[PDB]
Amino acid sequence: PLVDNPQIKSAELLRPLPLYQHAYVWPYVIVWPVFLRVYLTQELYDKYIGAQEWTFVWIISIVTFQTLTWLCTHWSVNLNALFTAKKASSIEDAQLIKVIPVANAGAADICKLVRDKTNISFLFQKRRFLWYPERKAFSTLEFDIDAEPKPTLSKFQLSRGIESEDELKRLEQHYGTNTFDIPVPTFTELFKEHAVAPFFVFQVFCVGLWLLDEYWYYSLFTLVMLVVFESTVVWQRQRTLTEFRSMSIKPYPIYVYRLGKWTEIQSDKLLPGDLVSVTRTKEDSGVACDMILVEGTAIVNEAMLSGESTPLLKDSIQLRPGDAVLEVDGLDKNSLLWGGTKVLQITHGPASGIPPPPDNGAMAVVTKTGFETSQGSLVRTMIYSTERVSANNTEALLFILFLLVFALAASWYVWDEGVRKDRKRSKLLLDCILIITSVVPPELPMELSLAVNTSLSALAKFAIFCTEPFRIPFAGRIDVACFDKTGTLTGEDLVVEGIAGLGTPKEADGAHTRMVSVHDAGMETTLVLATAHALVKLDEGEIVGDPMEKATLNALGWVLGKNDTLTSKPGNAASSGILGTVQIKRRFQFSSALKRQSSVATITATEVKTGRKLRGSFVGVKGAPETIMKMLVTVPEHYEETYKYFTRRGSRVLALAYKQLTTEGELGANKINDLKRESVEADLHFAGFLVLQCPLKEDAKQAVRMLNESSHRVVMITGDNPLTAVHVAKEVEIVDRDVLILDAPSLVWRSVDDKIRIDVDPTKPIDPEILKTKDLCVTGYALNKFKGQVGWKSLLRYTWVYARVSPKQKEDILLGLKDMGYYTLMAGDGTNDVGALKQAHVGVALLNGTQEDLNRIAEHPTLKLGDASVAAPFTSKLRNVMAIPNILRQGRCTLVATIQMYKILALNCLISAYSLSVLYLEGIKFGDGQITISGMLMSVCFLSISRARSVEGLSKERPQPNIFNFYIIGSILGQFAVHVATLIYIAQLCDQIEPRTEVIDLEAEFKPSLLNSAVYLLQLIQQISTFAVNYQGRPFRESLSENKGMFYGIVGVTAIAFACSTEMLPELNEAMKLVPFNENFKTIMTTVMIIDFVACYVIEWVLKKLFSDLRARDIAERRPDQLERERVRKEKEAREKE
Ligand code: ALF
Ligand SMILES: [Mg+2]
Repeated sequence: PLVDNPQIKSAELLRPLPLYQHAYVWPYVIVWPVFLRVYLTQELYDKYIGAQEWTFVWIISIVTFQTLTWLCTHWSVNLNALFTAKKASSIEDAQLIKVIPVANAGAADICKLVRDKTNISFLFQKRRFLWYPERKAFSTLEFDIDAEPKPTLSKFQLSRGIESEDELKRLEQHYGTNTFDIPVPTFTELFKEHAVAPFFVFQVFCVGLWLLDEYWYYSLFTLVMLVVFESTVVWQRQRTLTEFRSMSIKPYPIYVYRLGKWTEIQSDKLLPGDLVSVTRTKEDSGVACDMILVEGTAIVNEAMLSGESTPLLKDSIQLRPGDAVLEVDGLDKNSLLWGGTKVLQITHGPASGIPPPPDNGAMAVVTKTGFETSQGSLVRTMIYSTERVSANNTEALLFILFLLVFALAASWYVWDEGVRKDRKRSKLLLDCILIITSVVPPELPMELSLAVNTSLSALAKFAIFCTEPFRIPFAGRIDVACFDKTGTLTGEDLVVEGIAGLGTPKEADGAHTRMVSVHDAGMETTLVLATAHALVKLDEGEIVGDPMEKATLNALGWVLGKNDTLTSKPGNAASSGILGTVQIKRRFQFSSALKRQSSVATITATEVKTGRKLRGSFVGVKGAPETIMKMLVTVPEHYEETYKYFTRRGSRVLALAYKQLTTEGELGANKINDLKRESVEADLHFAGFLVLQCPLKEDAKQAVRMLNESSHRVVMITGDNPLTAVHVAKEVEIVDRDVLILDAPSLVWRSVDDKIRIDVDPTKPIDPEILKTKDLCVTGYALNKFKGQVGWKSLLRYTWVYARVSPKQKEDILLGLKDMGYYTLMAGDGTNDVGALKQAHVGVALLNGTQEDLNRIAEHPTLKLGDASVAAPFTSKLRNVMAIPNILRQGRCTLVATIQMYKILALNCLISAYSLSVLYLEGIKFGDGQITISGMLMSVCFLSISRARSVEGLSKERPQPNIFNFYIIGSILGQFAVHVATLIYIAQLCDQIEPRTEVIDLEAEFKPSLLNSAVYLLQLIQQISTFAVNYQGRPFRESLSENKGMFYGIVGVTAIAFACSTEMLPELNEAMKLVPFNENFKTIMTTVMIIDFVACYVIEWVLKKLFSDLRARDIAERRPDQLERERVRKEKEAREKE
């Protein structure tokens, strides 16, 4: 292909033509002189231009054709290439490129090439593509890291930055300036871009058509309404663009080594290959671009990229043997500072001989700049290359045709009846066109985006921010909700229960129930509690890190030190035992694949009670018990039973182990740095078990109960031990019945109390009674072993809890669940779930943050998107899990609102059309003032109706997602039939009361008549009835009578119409040009209107009670026992309210 990228479908090379060769110039300047010559001759006047008003018809038709031909260039892109572009033979003569992306992933566009100095490039979706003469294609930009041969570390270690000004200019020309290009446009630009949309042009054409019939006030009113609607849409788009623009980072001065000297340079002028001095970041800022730490040590907080506030330690590369060892990203993941992440602390703990920077910061080398960073790429995909709210426009554009069928039938009948009695052809054609064009509603494909924006504002009220608005309707039909255990359903403040297994009471199974406090513990246990930790101390005096480490340090009672050392040498009664000091030399970072911490330290520990002096090098390891057994030199005889007994209750336990390398003296940096992961983790002894209690969040039970009671199903995925996950699920009430674990001892079912054990084969199908009678909890090992067998599908339907799941297997499970057609929701916070939030339909990043911090800000609650993250589409700044149902409520509102709007709009249009038809069979037309008053009243009613609130809780019913179904179509057809029958009966009765004169003259300046007033009153009452009868707000919103804001407007307009019909105010009828009535006509009209309203309400209520409830899926179907328990508890809650 012409370009090499998976997000562009096809592209070709074009060249512009001059103005006279355009498709909207030459054929028309051929056609027009011919028509002029035909008009100017008298013998060739037989083509039916004899009447003076057919010249207007032909002129308007030809001008409309020219306008359509011109607008076809702006409506589409392929037609633009066909109308004003010509294909180019080779790249040497090309001047424009037409680029079409992969479908539903952006918008196709034309772009201009630039040729610089040889270099051919072009910008598409704010991304720069460059031509490669060897591959004969365009591609994305290239950097030093992404080269096919992996560069040696000596490229970065011995780098001295850019030493040539010409090289600096060349690098500036090749890449771009380090900034985010999100330029908000002015009001005129958006108005000009929104004035060539097809529906705005259609509305202007309809305005002109109405103006052609001397309807001045109505045309002015609808023009004003269209203008203010476009203005508010443009304002909303501008506000959204400003909110998106507020994500970028303000420039700040930095120190840069250029031309052999240190210079203070702004942040936006950074280039690849530069050598910068990174230091402590300021408030509301971050790192300028992607960096690699050549020398130094950093403590950073990658909040935006992951959503976790736990600090990480980034080390340099000055120690690696970079003379010949190539660069890899698997091993050097700890030496890359990603852009957009705040830096907490800088510490120093050169080969090139460069003098140190004056600010005493660390040294770094820039890798990528601009939009090409990971955060930049995410932002670019977020803003430009993303889905839209509707993105298909298929059901609405068929609904318009469905209405137009009835419109065409009515117009054809009107035309035939008018041509039977020999009316004037021009006026009859204009009336038929006016009937045809009065049916199409211009905002029917819309009104899903506006509801989405309103729901977005309502959600942002609750401190919940959304980045992709097209996922809001997806929240209206979610069938499966996935959750995480650690960090989401568990609190951040842990309590240290104690230490066991250091040495006694014994149960029947052999488990040891000995409970030993933290204060009285062993020498090695206390020492490994002190050393084996990843927590750090800030220079200001604050303590940050993993909360478990904070809890165990508070329980230990030791006091930190400035040079990353721990000591308790001064006499403290809290410790009462081991005292001395320890200095950590090397720290090994936790990863999801190893589940272990290993730390090396220089120790000097003394025990006052018994002596046993300890000095020298030492290594301590903590983590999962199974890995400790994998690296234990002496397996205890009471390990597994005690571990299982202590983890049965839900307490979280961690295995602690120790080893001594040298009995005296320090190890030595030469082999301290030469030590590997496999060499240091061998022949380890056993220290003990640190057992703790994890507290549930106080909103977990309520949120899970609300999600389960509605039309949803909740499953839990975690990377913890199986027994703890099962206990947490049982406390949360995800599972009710007895559960069975499925694990290796190969591929055996076990029980929680280990009373039954079942052997099964991976190939044979699962026993159905196991699926039916009992719940399932499938671990990650057997999930890996079930990759392709026949039991893979069923295991994805009947289980609810997963344990020991790798980050890739989470996205595999989510993809498998999405394969069946179920809509999924995922909530998570850590980096273990970042690979699965994007794969799910809707993802929430539960940023655990204090609400006191949110209230503490004062600038000098709605906030902005700067403090949010880009890990997940939805981000909340509050620790409450109850934020999860709120989203699942808000979308549930939006669809509902959209549904009601559709119905109302369709019915309104239909009624109006047929009303005109009844007027147009008699030769009389509606008045200007009457139609203006009707339009104003309808606009006031719409504005009063459009405001509403939401119900505090979820409901067992679900909204209809699409348009074409039994409910909407049946209700529309029934109400339209009732309205048409009432109108026909009223017209026949009025013809019976007063005979028709049958004198057809078009010189009627609106002489008042009985039929006109009768049809006007009937259509006004019918419009008010269809406004006040389709208020979809019983289960999901508030009722009509419970909110006075629209109720007062409804009753006021109804009272005005009834006062007009009752002839209680004779002046008001003369103010609208109405003929006075008599008693029997008034009574029969009132009864007809009442019957119409009653029948419409009855039909709508019956159809809503019948077909509105969307049935729950088979996965979310609940057993009668759960329903009975729910009913009992609901009646208990009803009784205990007072
Ligand atoms: F903290 Al987890 F799966 F255990 F995200
Ligand atoms: Mg987590």
